[PDB]
Amino acid sequence: PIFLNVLEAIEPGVVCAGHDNNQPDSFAALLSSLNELGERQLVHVVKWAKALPGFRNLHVDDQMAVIQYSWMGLMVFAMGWRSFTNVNSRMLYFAPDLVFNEYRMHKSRMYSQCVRMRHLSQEFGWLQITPQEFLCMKALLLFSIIPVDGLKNQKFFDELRMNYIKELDRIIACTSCSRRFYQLTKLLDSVQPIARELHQFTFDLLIKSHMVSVDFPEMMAEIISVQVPKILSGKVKPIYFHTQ
Amino acid sequence: GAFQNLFQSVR
Ligand SMILES: CN1C(=O)N(c2ccc(C#N)c(C(F)(F)F)c2)C(=O)[C@@]1(C)c1ccc(O)cc1
Repeated sequence: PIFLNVLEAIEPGVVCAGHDNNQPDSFAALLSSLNELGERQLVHVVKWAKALPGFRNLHVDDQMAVIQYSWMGLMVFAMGWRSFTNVNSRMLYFAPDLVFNEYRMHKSRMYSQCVRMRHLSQEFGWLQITPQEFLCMKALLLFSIIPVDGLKNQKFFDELRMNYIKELDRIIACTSCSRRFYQLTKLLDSVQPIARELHQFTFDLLIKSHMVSVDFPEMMAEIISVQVPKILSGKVKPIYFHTQ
Repeated sequence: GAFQNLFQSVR
């Protein structure tokens, strides 16, 4: 299992948010921590992605693009997995120091997004997703959202995404298999609408932020103002398996 | 940009 060997080897370790749990929850503190966590995870997505099989086949501009477009979906998927594996979906395990109960879901002003993410967490258990299926599905997620007008070297992308689909098929093969691929691609598709709702909520925050003084940190301000509106305006869209 | 700096800083 060469491919799985590699994905296990490069999988990033635990990441903390730096949140102060000794203080009562407030929207401002929760958002600062999500911003911090978000940036810390992005660093690890970059390290991870550059070490993926084939990733350097991509034009460097496309390498950079695909990470920024798919980072929120990658974080959603992984957070769902941690929630399932660490606490049986009873809460959302953003980080060991940032665990959301329903009161935090509410205080974050992202209650609906949180509920949908808790549902995603429960599906890992209903579907009995294996840790090896998780790793293959997460890698495929990186190659699941791109500009409608194409990437700089579309052909290299196409062949890379193909290989990751072949490798998910591989560990499903290794019929029932048909049913399995359906269930897993349905779950993957469901990540994208959730990421979009996170993007919409945060884009709106950023715009109003001069009165709400949400001091958006530099990396986040750049990605929310430069890259996220491409997704919100439809110029960048997920690659769905099934029709929505 | 910030993201490009970060991407380029990773081996
Ligand atoms: C509101 N946001 C949020 O929930 N986080 C966030 C941070 C870590 C995790 C984790 N793990 C998650 C996640 F779980 F939902 F995936 C969200 C973000 O990174 C943030 C800060 C954001 C930033 C930019 C953007 O375009 C959309 C959202």
